[PDB]
Amino acid sequence: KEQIDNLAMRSFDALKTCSVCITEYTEGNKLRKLPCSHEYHVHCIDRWLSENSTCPICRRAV
Amino acid sequence: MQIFVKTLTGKTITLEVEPSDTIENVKAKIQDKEGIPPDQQRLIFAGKQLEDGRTLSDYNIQKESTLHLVLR
Amino acid sequence: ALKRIHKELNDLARDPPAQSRAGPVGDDMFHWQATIMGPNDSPYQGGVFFLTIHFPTDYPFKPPKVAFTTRIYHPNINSNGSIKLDILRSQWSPALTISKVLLSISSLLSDPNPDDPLVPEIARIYKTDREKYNRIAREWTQKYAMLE
Ligand SMILES: [Zn+2]
Ligand SMILES: [Zn+2]
Repeated sequence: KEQIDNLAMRSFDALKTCSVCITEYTEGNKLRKLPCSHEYHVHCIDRWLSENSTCPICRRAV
Repeated sequence: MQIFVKTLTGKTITLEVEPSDTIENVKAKIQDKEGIPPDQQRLIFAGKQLEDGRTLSDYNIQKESTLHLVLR
Repeated sequence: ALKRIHKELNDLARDPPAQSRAGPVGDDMFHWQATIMGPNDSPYQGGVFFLTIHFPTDYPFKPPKVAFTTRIYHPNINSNGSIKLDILRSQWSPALTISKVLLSISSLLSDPNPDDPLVPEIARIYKTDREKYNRIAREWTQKYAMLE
C-alpha cells in the first residue's frame, strides 16, 4: 500500500476522462500519473493496483 | 495521409500512411512506433477484420480514420 | 460498479457497435444479453449468436462472465459457451468495456486460434481438415442461428 503512496499524485485545469470509471475530472479530484505517462483517478488506480500490478492502458508494470 | 490506431484499452497512436499501403505494412509501422510484432496484431475497421495483403483503399479508409487494434 | 455499467449502456445507445448489440434483460442491470452477427468472411456469416454477460459487484476491476448461449462450432468455444479469450481472464483491464469485448469476440469468430484451443477436437479438425471444419461450422450456424 505504501508503494501506492509513493506515486506521482497531484492536484487538479484539464478535464479529459479517466479511462477506468469513464468520467470527466472535476475539482476535488486528485490525479495519479504513472511512469508510463498514463494518468488516472487516485481512487480508481488505487483500487486497481491493490490486486494487480499493471497499467490499465499499456499494461506496463509499476 | 495520417490515421489513428486505437487499442481496446485506449492506447492511441498516429500513423503516417499511403492509401496503397497493405495491412501488413500498417502492422509494420505499428511495430515501428509501439514495438509489437505484426503476427500478434489484429486490425479492425468498420466492424470488419482487415486481411493481410489488402490495401487501405480497399476498405475506403481515408483521412483521420480510426482503426481498432486487438492484441494476442 | 453500477454507474460504470449504465455509462457503458448509454455509450452503446449512442454508438452502436456494428455487428454487435447488448443490453440488460429485465430490471437487473448486472445481467446483460447480447447478440453478435457472424462475420461475413467467416463460415458463421448470416448467423446471430446470443451471449449472456454476468457482471461482478466489483466491476470493472473483475472481468465479467461472458458466455455463448447459442451453440457454435468454434475451437475456442465449448458446449458450455465459455470463451478462451485473453481479456476475459489474465489480460483483463478496467479500461475495457463490453463494446471492446464484443469487438474481440467478433475478431475471434473471424480469426480463430487453434494452437491454444478450448475444444481440442475442433482444433485438430481445423488445422488438419479445413473443409470439414468449415462445412460443420456452416451447418451448425444454419441449424442454431438461422431459420427463426
Ligand atoms: Zn476514474
Ligand atoms: Zn501505461
